[PDB]
Amino acid sequence: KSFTVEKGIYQTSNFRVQPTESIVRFPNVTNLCPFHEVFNATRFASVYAWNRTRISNCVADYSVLYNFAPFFAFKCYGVSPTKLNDLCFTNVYADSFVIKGNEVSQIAPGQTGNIADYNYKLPDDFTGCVIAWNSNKLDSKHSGNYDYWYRLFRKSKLKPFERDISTEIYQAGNKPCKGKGPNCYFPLQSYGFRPTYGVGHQPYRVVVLSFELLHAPATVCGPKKSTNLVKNKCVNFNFNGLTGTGVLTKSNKKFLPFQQFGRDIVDTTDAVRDPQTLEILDITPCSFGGVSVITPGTN
Amino acid sequence: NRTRISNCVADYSVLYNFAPFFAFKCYGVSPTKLNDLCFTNVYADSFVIK
Amino acid sequence: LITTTQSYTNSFTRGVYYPDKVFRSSVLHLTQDLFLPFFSNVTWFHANPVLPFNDGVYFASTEKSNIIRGWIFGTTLDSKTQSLLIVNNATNVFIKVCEFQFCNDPFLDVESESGVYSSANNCTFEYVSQPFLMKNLREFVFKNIDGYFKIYSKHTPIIGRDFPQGFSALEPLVDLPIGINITRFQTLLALNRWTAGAADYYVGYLQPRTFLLKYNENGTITDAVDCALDPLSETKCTL
Amino acid sequence: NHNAQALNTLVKQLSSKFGAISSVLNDILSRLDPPEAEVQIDRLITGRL
Ligand SMILES: *[C@@H]1O[C@H](CO)[C@@H](O)[C@H](O)[C@H]1NC(C)=O
Ligand SMILES: *[C@@H]1O[C@H](CO)[C@@H](O)[C@H](O)[C@H]1NC(C)=O
Ligand SMILES: *[C@@H]1O[C@H](CO)[C@@H](O)[C@H](O)[C@H]1NC(C)=O
Ligand SMILES: *[C@@H]1O[C@H](CO)[C@@H](O)[C@H](O)[C@H]1NC(C)=O
Ligand SMILES: *[C@@H]1O[C@H](CO)[C@@H](O)[C@H](O)[C@H]1NC(C)=O
Ligand SMILES: *[C@@H]1O[C@H](CO)[C@@H](O)[C@H](O)[C@H]1NC(C)=O
Ligand SMILES: *[C@@H]1O[C@H](CO)[C@@H](O)[C@H](O)[C@H]1NC(C)=O
Repeated sequence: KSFTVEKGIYQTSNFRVQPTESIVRFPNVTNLCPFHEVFNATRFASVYAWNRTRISNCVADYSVLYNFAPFFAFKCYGVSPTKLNDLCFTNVYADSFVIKGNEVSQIAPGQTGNIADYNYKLPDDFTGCVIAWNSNKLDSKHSGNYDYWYRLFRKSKLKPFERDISTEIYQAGNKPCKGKGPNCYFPLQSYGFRPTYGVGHQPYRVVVLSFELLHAPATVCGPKKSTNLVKNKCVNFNFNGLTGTGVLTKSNKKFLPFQQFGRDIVDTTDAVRDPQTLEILDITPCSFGGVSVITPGTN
Repeated sequence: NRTRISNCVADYSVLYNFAPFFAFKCYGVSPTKLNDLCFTNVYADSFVIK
Repeated sequence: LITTTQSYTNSFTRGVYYPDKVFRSSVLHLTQDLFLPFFSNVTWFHANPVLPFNDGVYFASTEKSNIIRGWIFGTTLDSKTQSLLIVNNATNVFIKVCEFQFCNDPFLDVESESGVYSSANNCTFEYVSQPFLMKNLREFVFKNIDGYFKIYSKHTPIIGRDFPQGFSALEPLVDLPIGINITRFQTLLALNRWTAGAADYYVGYLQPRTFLLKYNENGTITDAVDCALDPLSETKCTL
Repeated sequence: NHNAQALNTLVKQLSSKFGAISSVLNDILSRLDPPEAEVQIDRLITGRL
């Protein structure tokens, strides 16, 4: 911060070697995930008995949802939706059911209510997405359709991620029921859906997608195309969602047939295995350092 | 309407058997732990709205 | 026709498995997980009883001529809950989470399944692979955590009769996303036909513990220290 | 010995979370939108400072 400099040596900035290109190395899978099959099933189970499906070992495309329907509610919590198309996951859990239109607000972590406490409960650390779209046209009857039921009573609360199917008479009085008349009710009540019903009471189809990370090597990701492999150059690399920048070289490490990564004392990644061709690659950071300027006086 | 409650034993199961409340929100205290706390006095305000 | 005799014995230093899939070389690592404590008290069965599952199970056997074949897991194990079923035969291994109507005294006819269960039921998951059971000591660790059933195995040559005094690390064998609750388990035996036979195995239970593991130049675990056994081990783990 | 110990502690301090979802900035940036990433980045900044 001066226009004149005295004689000496000064440390000014830092230098770093820039990357040249980008490398993407995904495993070769062409199988498509049954997202379409899970949808448009022409029959969804009730809220008190919600359908659960496991999705793994396929290529996940989320444009099918985009062309599916104009969803009334589409909320993602742990991940931004727009970035869903380039992530890798271990496995996916899809839970499908049908509820009332106005009950969609109750489907969220840290939420209370009739449905949120008696039919479905989400964990506090939920990582996934929730989709809710209207189904008045397909799940309504002129006389009234009662195929869908919801639970109204329970002895205690519900933990996240469990399903209750036991059917019994709920007790409200002190004396044991052994009957129906005196202060004893039925927790399950049938939904009443009619076309003349307005918005907020027509049936709405709800699908909850649950992901997880920090697990076995990822399986559900194939929406992006792979590239070639280069060595001895500063490059950006992406192996099954593990991203970084550096130089990849041949490695002489005796990996046992079940490891994938490799760490050191400081606990940072230094070796990797190529998914498509089983081979050990050493990773080294690109060159960086300080810059000093040597000058006599400006006089 | 405002009422003051003090010098008694407070049981919150009567509310549970009362009715299936549409809204039941507690701010400074978790509801489940209301059954083992001690308070100085209670103020109950009752009315009817839309 | 079946006789089961119980005894108690020492576990020494056995039942150590690889915690994760990370390669490490020439390093000492502190880990916290469900382990079998050193010099513990294991049960010796000699030849079925139904045993608890708790949090995890360590199983060891040394029988010959393939007397022992598979295990069954469950919580009620009769008609109301899907139950695991691992079956090992000459060519392959079956794994079924199907709901079985188990017999009062399940066993293998050797080869109809009517001796185990009357019929299957509404079930989805199934798996098949190369047989697990490949003078020889076979060690297994089973544990069920957060929607995952994990099995580690190890095969060793033995010349003695009791637990060998040595160290062996159990490499991972299989991981399955089953997602059920397991509380009890039982062993499955095969009887030629009703001829009387004999077998022997050892059972232990896992507990949460902190260990110090040693990785050599090649990424193999060669020694470990149990940090809560005695003051010297605590000092070793501190340093 | 003291110099090596201090340097090792400083390097090892980089794998802590300081009450965030992850200790890696790359995945935080690759799985979150800008309005929500800074709420996690600032905690790492404070801890490392
Ligand atoms: C689902 O099924 C309906 C009717 O069978 C069909 O019109 C539609 O194309 C299918 N696929 C999707 C993505 O909706
Ligand atoms: C759940 O979805 C699967 C997928 O086709 C279907 O076979 C099954 O009948 C569904 N169950 C219920 C209760 O809707
Ligand atoms: C997939 O990649 C592996 C790794 O190089 C290769 O051995 C295999 O032949 C490939 N298969 C297909 C169908 O591309
Ligand atoms: C194991 O338990 C038995 C009784 O269950 C007891 O007598 C014995 O001392 C314990 N320890 C060993 C090493 O057997
Ligand atoms: C062994 O099991 C495999 C797979 O279940 C089966 O194909 C084969 O027939 C079996 N062999 C015998 C002798 O039972
Ligand atoms: C299996 O479970 C389904 C779903 O509850 C049920 O409809 C069926 O009757 C059960 N039994 C069989 C043999 O499928
Ligand atoms: C590691 O492997 C090499 C090559 O087989 C061997 O010479 C060396 O003894 C091994 N390390 C140990 C501790 O045995």
